[PDB]
Parts: sequence; structure tokens; C-alpha cells
Amino acid sequence: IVGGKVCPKGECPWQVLLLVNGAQLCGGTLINTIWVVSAAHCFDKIKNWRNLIAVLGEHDLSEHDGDEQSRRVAQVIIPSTYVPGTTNHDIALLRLHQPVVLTDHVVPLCLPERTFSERTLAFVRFSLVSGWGQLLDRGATALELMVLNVPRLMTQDCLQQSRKVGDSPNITEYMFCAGYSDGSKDSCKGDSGGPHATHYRGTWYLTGIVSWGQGCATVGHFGVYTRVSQYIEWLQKLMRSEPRPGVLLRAPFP
Amino acid sequence: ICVNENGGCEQYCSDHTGTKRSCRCHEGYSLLADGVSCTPTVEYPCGKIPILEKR
Ligand SMILES: CCC1(CC)C[C@@H](C(=O)NCc2ccc(C(=N)N)cc2)n2c1c(Cl)nc(NC1CCC1)c2=O
Ligand SMILES: [Ca+2]
Repeated sequence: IVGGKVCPKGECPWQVLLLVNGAQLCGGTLINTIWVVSAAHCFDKIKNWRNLIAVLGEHDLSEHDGDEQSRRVAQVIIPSTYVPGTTNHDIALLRLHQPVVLTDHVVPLCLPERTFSERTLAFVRFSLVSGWGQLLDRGATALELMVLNVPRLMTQDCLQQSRKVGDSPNITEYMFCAGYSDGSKDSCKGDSGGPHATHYRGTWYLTGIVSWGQGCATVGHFGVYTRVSQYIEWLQKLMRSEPRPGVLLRAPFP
Repeated sequence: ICVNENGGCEQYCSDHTGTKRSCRCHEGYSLLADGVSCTPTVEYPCGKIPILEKR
């Protein structure tokens, strides 16, 4: 996270840290006691599926304080339409091997209904994005969880307000832009998979997933986020199905 | 009704035949008698931050 602040311990209780062989991989969002939402591209290079760990209740990576809870990831489910190494459909649903225990420091973010998210949440201007990713473009990652408030914009306004690179990927109906074009604030590499979370009438909801962008806080560009509202039905159906053997599962989308 | 100001609902809104509207809540919440408000029914409802709520 570039240009944000430390999330005070416990105020980002749905934030997930994903580790592979002990190393920081990506972020994620807890949405109930056994399911985590992340980004599909986080799993492109994984060969060691049994070494994939989700940590809840994490805050400071230098010190174990006892609120952390680690779970092996039993399954990673990715939409059939996602193509490794590309930007579209950048979403993954992770089932933990055992439920986490909800506490003051471990709480799910609400996955909204689609209609509510499209008709209401999509028009709340500001939302929070969080992670232990790089504090600056080409810089070191954070030891404490960082959080940043970013404004959402219409994709038409995104393309018009952004400097044209030409080679850059299209911004599809399964994405949205959020952030600032002045090079001051953005999410970054290492934040991928983490929550874009939106407050409405006293409650927080999952609206986006840190996905991609041109560098980090690059002048003329915004962060691009997976548009979670497009996947609500897909996610709900999967969460009501029985687990299948093998860690990686490709599931048809729609 | 639901399209405009979320039908007055605190969380979810369903439209019914002409003028009829039913608000609903996420699991872990129940709808109050006002027909729009949602109140937690569990210790750790989604989307609430315990250290701020207890603050
Ligand atoms: C989604 C698939 C990948 C595969 C490497 C993964 C991803 C990536 O590096 N995400 C981390 C990342 C997360 C957030 C931001 C930001 N808000 N500024 C930037 C980078 N990414 C990808 C691609 Cl094909 N292209 C990206 N960006 C491009 C536009 C200039 C190249 C990108 O960021
Ligand atoms: Ca720690």
C-alpha cells in the first residue's frame, strides 16, 4: 500500500495473509469461518500446493502476539474463464482445511447480494484497501498491515482520466478503477488478493479485490480491482457444494 | 422501490408486486419490526469491527 497508514490492530479483522513455504504471497478476505476470497493470479506459479497457508488475525509480521490463526488451504477454486498470466476474471475462492475461530481480531467481511452491490454499494465513493505489500513502487513491503481510502470511478471516466499507454490491458466489465492519478496513493504488488471494502449504513462489504495496475501510484493511472459483484452467484453456489479432491479446481463461469 | 435509496433497507431489498417491498439481512442478522433495520444475532457478525463496536 502506497500513501496509506497502519491499520490499527484489529480494525482490519477480515484481512488474510497468504504464505507459500513461509514466504508472503498475497492477501485475501475472510467472508465466513472457512472461505477466503483472493485473486486468481496469486496462484499462477504455485507448484507446492501443500505449502499454502492462510493466516487470520495477523498484524505485525515481526512478532507473534497470539491472535494469529493459521490454516492450510484445502482448495483453491478459480473461474474457468481466467487465463493465467492475464488480467480478466482475477478472482479465487479458497476453502480452509479447518474453520478459523471468530474473535475480536478475526471477523468475516460481508459478501453482499449482487443487486445490493450493483445498485447501492457501487455508488459509495470511498472504500478501504489493505495489505502488507510494497510501501512504494520498487520499494520494500510493510511489516504492519497498511490501509488506504480510495475513491471509485466509472470505467468511462477511468479511461478518459488515464494517460494512454496503448499496450495496457482493457478494463472489462469484471473490473473497476479506484484511487488517484497524481502518483500519491495506490495499492501495490504484494497487496494482490486483498479486500476493497465498502461501508454502508454501519456495516462493511466486499466490493473489490486488489488485482492489477501500471506500476504503483504511477502518475496518470489508477488501481484496477476485480468487480466482486459479477461473481456473487458463482461464489455462493461453490460455497454450498461438497469439496472435491485435489487442491486446484477450475469451476465453470458463469 | 429497491432501486431508489435501497428501498429504505439497511441491508438487502426485494421488490414485490406494486409498492410492496421486503427488506432482508445477511446471515447473523435479524430484521427489526420497522421492516428496514438489521440487528446482530451472533457475537461476531460479518462487517462489524469488534474493538470499535465495543468502544
Ligand atoms: C493480473 C495478472 C498479472 C500477471 C503478471 C498480475 C498483476 C500484478 O502484478 N498485480 C500486482 C499489482 C497490484 C496492484 C497494483 C496497483 N493498484 N497499481 C499493481 C500491481 N498484473 C498482471 C498483468 Cl498481466 N499486468 C499487470 N499490469 C499491467 C498494465 C501495465 C502492465 C499487472 O499488474
Ligand atoms: Ca504477528
